[PDB]
Amino acid sequence: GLEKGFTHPTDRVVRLKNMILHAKPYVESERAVLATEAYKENEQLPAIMRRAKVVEKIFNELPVTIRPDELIVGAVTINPRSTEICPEFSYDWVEKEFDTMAHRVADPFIIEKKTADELHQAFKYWPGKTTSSLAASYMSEGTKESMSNGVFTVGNYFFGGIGHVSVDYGKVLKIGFRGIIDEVTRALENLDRSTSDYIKKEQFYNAVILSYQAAINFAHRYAQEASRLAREERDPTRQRELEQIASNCTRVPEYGATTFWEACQTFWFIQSMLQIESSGHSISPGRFDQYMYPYLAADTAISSEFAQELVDCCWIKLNDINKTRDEISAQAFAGYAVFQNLCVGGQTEDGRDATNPLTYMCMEATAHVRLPQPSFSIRVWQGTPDEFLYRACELVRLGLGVPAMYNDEVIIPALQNRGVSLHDARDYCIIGCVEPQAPHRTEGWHDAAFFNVAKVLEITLNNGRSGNKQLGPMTGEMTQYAGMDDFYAAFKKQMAHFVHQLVEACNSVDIAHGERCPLPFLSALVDDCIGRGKSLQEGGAIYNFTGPQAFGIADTGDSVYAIQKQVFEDRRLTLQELKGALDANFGYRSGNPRYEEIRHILENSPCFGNDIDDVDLVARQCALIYCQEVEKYTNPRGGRFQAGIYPVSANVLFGKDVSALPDGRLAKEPLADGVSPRQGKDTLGPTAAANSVAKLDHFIASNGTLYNQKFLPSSLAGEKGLRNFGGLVRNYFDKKGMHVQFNVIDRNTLLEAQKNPQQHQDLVVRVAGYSAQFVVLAKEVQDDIISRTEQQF
Amino acid sequence: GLEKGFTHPTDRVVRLKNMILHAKPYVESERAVLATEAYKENEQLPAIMRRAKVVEKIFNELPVTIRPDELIVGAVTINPRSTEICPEFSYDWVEKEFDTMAHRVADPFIIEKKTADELHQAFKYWPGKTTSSLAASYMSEGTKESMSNGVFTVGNYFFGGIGHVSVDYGKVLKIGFRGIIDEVTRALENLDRSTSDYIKKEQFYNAVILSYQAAINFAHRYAQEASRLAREERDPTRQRELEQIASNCTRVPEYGATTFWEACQTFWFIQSMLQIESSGHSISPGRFDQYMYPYLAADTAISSEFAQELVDCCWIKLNDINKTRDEISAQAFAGYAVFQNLCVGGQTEDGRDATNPLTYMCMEATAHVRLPQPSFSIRVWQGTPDEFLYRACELVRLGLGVPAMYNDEVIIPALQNRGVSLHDARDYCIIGCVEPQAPHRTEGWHDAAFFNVAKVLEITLNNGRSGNKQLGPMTGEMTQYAGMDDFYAAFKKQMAHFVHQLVEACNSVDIAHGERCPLPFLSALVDDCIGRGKSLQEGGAIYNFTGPQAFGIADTGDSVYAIQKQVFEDRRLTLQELKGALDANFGYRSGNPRYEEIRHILENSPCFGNDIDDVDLVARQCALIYCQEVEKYTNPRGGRFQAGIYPVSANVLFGKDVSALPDGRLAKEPLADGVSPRQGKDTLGPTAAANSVAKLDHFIASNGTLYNQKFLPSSLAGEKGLRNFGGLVRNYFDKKGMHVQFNVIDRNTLLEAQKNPQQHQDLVVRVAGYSAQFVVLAKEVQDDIISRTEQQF
Repeated sequence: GLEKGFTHPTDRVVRLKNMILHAKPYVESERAVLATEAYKENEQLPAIMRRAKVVEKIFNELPVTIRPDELIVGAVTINPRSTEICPEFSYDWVEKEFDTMAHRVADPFIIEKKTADELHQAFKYWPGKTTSSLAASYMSEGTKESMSNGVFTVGNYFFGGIGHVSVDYGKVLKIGFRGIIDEVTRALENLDRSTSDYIKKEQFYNAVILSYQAAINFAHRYAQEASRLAREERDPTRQRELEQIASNCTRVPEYGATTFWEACQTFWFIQSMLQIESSGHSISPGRFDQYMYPYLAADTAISSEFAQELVDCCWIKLNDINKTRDEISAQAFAGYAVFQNLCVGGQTEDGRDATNPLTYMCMEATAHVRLPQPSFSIRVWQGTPDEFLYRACELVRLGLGVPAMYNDEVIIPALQNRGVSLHDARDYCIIGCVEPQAPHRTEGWHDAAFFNVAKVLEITLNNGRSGNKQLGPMTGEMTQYAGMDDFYAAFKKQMAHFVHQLVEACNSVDIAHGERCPLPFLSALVDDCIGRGKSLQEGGAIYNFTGPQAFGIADTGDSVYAIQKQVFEDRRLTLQELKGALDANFGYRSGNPRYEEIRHILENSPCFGNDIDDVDLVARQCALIYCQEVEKYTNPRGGRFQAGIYPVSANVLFGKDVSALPDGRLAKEPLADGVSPRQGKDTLGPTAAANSVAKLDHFIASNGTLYNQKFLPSSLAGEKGLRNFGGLVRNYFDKKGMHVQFNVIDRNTLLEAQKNPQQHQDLVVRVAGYSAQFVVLAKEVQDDIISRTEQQF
Repeated sequence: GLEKGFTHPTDRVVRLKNMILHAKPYVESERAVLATEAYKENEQLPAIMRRAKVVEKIFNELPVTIRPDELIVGAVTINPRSTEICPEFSYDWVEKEFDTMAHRVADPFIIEKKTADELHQAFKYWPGKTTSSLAASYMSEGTKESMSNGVFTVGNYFFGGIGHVSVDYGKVLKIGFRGIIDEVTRALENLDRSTSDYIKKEQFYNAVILSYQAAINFAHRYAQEASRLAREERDPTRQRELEQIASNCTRVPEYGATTFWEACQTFWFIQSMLQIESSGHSISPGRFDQYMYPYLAADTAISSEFAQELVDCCWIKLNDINKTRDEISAQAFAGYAVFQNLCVGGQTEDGRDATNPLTYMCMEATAHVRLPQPSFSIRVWQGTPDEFLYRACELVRLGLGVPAMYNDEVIIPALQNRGVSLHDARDYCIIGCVEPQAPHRTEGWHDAAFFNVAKVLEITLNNGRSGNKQLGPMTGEMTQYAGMDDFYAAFKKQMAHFVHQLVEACNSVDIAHGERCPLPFLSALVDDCIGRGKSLQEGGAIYNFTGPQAFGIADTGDSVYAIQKQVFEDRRLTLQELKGALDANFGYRSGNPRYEEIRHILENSPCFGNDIDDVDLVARQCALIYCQEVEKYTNPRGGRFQAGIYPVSANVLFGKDVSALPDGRLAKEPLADGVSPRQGKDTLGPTAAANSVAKLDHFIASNGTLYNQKFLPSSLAGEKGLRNFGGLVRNYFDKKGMHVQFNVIDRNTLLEAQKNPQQHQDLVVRVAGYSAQFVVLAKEVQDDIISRTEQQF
C-alpha cells in the first residue's frame, strides 16, 4: 500500500537530537576575538589577504569541540546550538544588547559577563571598520530616509555576512582541499603576467592557498582531538568510534573521501567551516542526494542501518548552527534559524529522473530527527515517480512543515530566462527559503532585501507622503483619480522611485563587501572564481544576481481591487470618504459609524484566493509592477536584479509599518505571507486557492515565490487522503505555481503549545520556507500562524 | 648688440630672497597631526571622501602665515623653507631620524623636541595604514629582492606622494574654485543613475565639492589674516598693501582673477595648496607665460615695474616649499628640492610662436631672484625668434643652470608616438627635471622609478648573480661568450627579467595609491577627471603613463664597446682575464699588475662623446635595449610605460651599487649623469660631444632625456660667445637631441665653495634638471659636479 510508515532512529541519534532541543543558546566570544586580532595584525594587506589571515587564525586557534555520541564532528561553538560573533560586518547592537539579549522576545541568547567583557574589548577596534559602516556611507540620504520609514530594508547583508549559496561539495568530495590548492597553483602557473591585472589575481590565489592550508590544519585538529578522546575512552565500542573519527578527519577534507562516513564528514566540515568564515546564513547543502550518493554506492562495507544513522547525524549537526541578530532583525528571521536548504530528487543534467536510494534515506532522516533543520525540500517535475511524491506526502503528513516542494517546470525556464543554460538550470537547488540557483555557479544574493509593496500602496494613496515627510514623488492626491488608470500610473511612478532606492541600498552593501570582505575560503568552491582569479564578492561567479523580496502582495491586490469595485464600479463610497476612512483607521479609535460601515463594505469585496479572475488578476498586476521594476537593474558584479516573493518571519513585523488599507485591514496589522491569500480570506478550499495563486506570474519572480497552505490532519489520513493530497500538488504545479509547502496540524495543538510551552518544546511547524519550534516564536508570529486558513478535503 | 644685460630687483624682493637663503629648514607637525585626526575621525568613509575630509580639516585649521614684505601670500609651513610631514604615505623613517635628521649628510632638518613629541603621538595611528605598507604587500618577493640588491628602486612614490603634474591653472584663473564646484554640480545632475556605476562617481563628485568648499575657506582665512595685520601695521604703505592682499584673497581663487596681482595670487594658492594635500613633488607651473599673460594684458592699471615685482615675488614663494625624505632618499633628490618646472616660449596650438612680453619678464625674474626654484626652462622650435634664444643664452651665462632648454621638434613627435594628439602635444610643458606632458591632461608618473642599467650589465656578466645571490636568470658565464651576439642575447634576457620586476613594483605602488589615497582636490584640475567622475589615481586623466629612469647609460655603452674592441676584435685580453680583473676590482687592493695593465687598456678604448660612430652606436643600442623593454608594459590606469634617462642627484648614490665595469671604472664609483658622456671622457669639445649624444634614440625615451654641459665662463663671453653658444644649441637640436642645459662656472669657484661654504651660501648651480645651492650638496655630489667635463669653444 501507499502508506509505508517510518522506521525509528537509534538510541544514540535520539540522544544527539535531545542535546540540541535542550540546549540553551549562548553568545560566544572566541571567534570574534581571534578575527579582531587577525585584523589588527594585518592592516597593511590587501583585503583578500587580510581575510585569508582571518580564517587562518580562526581555523588554527578556535576551540575544537567533539560532543558526546557524535559520529560526525565539528563545532562552531563550544556550547551546542550557540552563536559566534562576526564583528567585521556589524557589532554595536551586540554590546547594546549585552544585558537584554537573554530576555528579548525573539531568539534570546545568554551572554555571560565574561563573554560580554571579552566582546567589549574586541569591539573597541571596530568603529567605522565594518562592512555596514562603509555601506551606509555609499547610500544617499533619501534612500536611508526611505528605509527609516519602513518602505524597504537591506539589513540582512548590511548587519551580517552574505552566504545564500550552495558550494561545490562534490568537488571537495572528489579532490579535497589539497585538490583545491593544486588547481590554484596551476592557475598561478598559467597566469598571464604581461599586464597589471595579474597583481591582484595573484593576491587572490595566494589568499586562497593560505586559507586552504589552514582549512587542512582545522580538520587535523579535529583528528587530534578525536585521538585524545579515544585514549581516555573506557568503553571500547566508543573508543573504536573515536579512533575511526580521527582517521576520517585525517583523510578529509584534505583528500577526497574514500568511504560514506568520510563523505559525511567532508560535507559537515564544509558546512560548518563556511559559517565560521562568515555569518551569512542560507548556506544550503542543495542536491545532497546527488553529490553524496556515489560515495554510498561505492562503500561496499557499510550497513544500511549505519548509513542511515550517519545521515541522521548530519541532520542533527545541521541543527547545531545558530546565529544572533539585532533584536529587531531577529524578529524577521525568528526561530534560531539559518536556513540550510537541502533538496532531493528532480532531474539529472540529462533530463532523467534523479531519484536514488539516498533520496529516500534523506526523507527517512527527517522522519527520524524531526528538528527544524535542514530546510528539507523536494524537486518535482513531470517525470517524478509516484512513489517519491507519495513518500514525500507521507513525510509532510507528520506536520513538521517539510519537505517544501519546488516545481522544476517553472524554475528551470525561469532560470533560463535569466541567462542560465538549460544544463545548469536542470541542476538547480534551493537556497534558503525558496530561492533557486545553479549550484556552485552563482553569487545570487538571494535575500538581499525586504521591500514593502503595501507600504508603497499606502504612500501612493497619500501623494508620496509618509507621516508628514514627503518620501516619494507627488503623483497626485487619491481624490483626484478619475479611475483605475490614474491609480496604476501613480503606483508605477512610486514603485520606480522606491525600487531605484532599493537597488542603490543593495548595491552600496554589495560594493562594501567587495571592498572590505571578499572571501578566499568560500570563493574557491564556486565556479569560476579560481579560473577568473576573482572572489565571489567581485564577480567571480558565472551567474550573478541580487534578489529583493516583496511583502504585502495579496494585501495590495485586494486593496486595489476594492477601490476598483467599491468606489469606481459600484460607487458604494467616494474617494473622499475612502481617504477619510483610511486616515481615521476606519474609525477604530473614533467610533465613526460611517467609517465602520465603509470598512464592512470593503472587507466583503471579492478577495484573491477564491478562484475569482477579476480580483486574482489585480493581484497578478500589482505583483508584476514590482517584479517588472526590479529586473530593470544591475549590480556591481555584472549581474541582474530579480524579484522574489516571500516573508520569512516578517509579514507581522512589516505590517506594523503600514496604515489602514482599502481592503479594510486596520493600521499596523499583519500582511500576507508570500504569494498566499490573506489570512482566512481564501474560503473555497485548497484547490480554488491554489488556482488563484497560480494565476500570478511566477516566472518573472525568479528569486522564488512562497505559497503556504495549512491542512486539517484528518483530511490527509489514509491512502485516499494521500492520493488527494498528491493530486493537489500536481494540480498546482501543472498550473505553473513555483512552490508550495504545508503545515498539517490541529488548531488546538497550536493553542496548547501557547498555553503550556514546557510540554511542547519539540513541536516543529512551518513559518515560511523554513520550520521552527513553535514555542520559540513570539506570540504575534504564533497568532499569525494560527490565523492562517485551515484547508480540508 | 646681442647682450642687453639685466635689471635689478626692488629692495623688497632682495629682502624676500634673503629670507629664503637665511632660513634654517625645520620639520613641522601641524599638518601631520590634522591629517591623522581626519583619518581617525572618518574610518567609515570610502577613500575619496576620507581624503576630502583630510583636506577639509587641513584647509580649515592649518596655521595661516604671512611673511614680512610679501605681496603674494600662502605658507605651507610656519617657518620659511620648512617641511610638513605626510604620514599617510610613510612615517617610520621620520621617527627613526628624530635625533639624526638635523645632522645628516644631505638636506638636514631641525626637529625640535616638542615637534618630535607631537609626531610620535600621531604616528601611533599609522602602522600598516600607509600607502607604502600596502604597496609592499602587492610586490613579489623576487621584486623586493632585486631592489634590496640595488637593481632598481620605486622609492619616490613608495615613501611619498605622486605629484609630477601641471594642473589647469588657466581654468581656475578663469572660473575659480566656485566654477569647479559648478562643473561638478552639473556632472552630478547629468549622471546616468541607471546602473551601479554612479554610486562611486557620486562619492567622487561629493568629495571634490567638499574639498573645494574648504579650499575657498583657506583663501578667506588668508584674507582675514591680511586684514588683521593691516590693522596692526604702522607703515601706511605696507598697511595699504595688506588691505590689497586681503581684497585679493577674498576674490581668488573662489572666483576668477580680475587683476594681474589677483592672477599671481591664484597661481600661488594652487601651487601651495596642492603640496599641502600631498607631498608629491614636481608640481610644475608649466606654461606660466601662456596662461598668465591674458591677465597681464588686460590689467591696464599695473605698471611694468610692479608687474615684474609680483613675478619676482612668485619666484621667491616657489622657494618657500621644502620636503624631507628618509636619509638615503634625500641623497637622490638632494638640495631642498621639489622640482617645480616652469617653461616659457614654444608654440601655440596652431603652431605659431608663443613668445609674449611675460615670457621675457619670467627670464628677468630669474635674473632678479637667482634662487634654485623655479626649475626654469625654455621651449625651442624651428621658429624660435633669435631674440628669444639669445636672451635665454644671456641668462644661462649667469651660471645658475637655468633655463634648461627643450626641443619641440623631438618632444612633439615623441609624445605623438605615445598617442598624444598634435594639438595637445604642441601645448606641452616640462614636469620636474626633463619630463614632457600635455598639461592638465595627463597622469604621467614621470619619476616613478630609478633603474640601474649598469647594474644589469654587471649582473649579466656574472650569469645572473649579484654578490652571493642568484638574482636574474642563468644566461651564461661571460667566459662562454663566442662574440658580441652572445652578450647582447644574455643582456636582453636580463633586461627583460628585471624590467618585468620594475613594472610590478611601479604598478604595486600605483594600485596602492588608487585604493588608499585618491586625491579629490588635485584631480579636479586635470582633464578628464570631472567628466569621467574618476580621480587621477584611478584613471581619470586623458593620458596615462609611467616613467622609470635609466642610470649608467654611458657607463654601459663604453663598457660593452670595450669588450667588443679590446677582447673580441683586438684580442688584448681574454674573457677569462676580464672576468678575473672585474672580480678583483682591477687589482685595486691586490696590486695585481696584469689587472692594472688590463685596466689601462680598457680605460683608453674609444669613449662615447667624441663623435666616434663605432662606440656611440653601442651607447645607442644599450639605451635602446632598456627603452624597448620598458615600453612593452602598461599600468592599471590603462596607460603605457615609457623610459626616461636622467639621474637627479643619484648617479653617485647608485654607482655605489655597481662593481668594476669593463670600461675601466672601479667598483662603487659614480655613474654618468643622464645621457651625458662619462665624466671627463668627452675630450674633443662641446660640438663633438653633442653630436654623439644626438645619435641616441631620444624619441623612444619619451619620459625625457637629460644632457649636462659645463662651460668655462670666458668661453661664453662677448657677442661671439653668445653666437657660438646659440649655434651649439641649434646644432644639437637640429640633430634631434631632446634637452640640454649648462653650468657656466670656473672650477675654482666650486672649490672655494667647498673650502669656504659660509662665503658661498648663494652659489646656485645645476645638478641635473634642477639647480641647487652648491654648499647644501654632499661632498661626493659636489666632487661629481666638479669632475664633469669643462667645455670651451
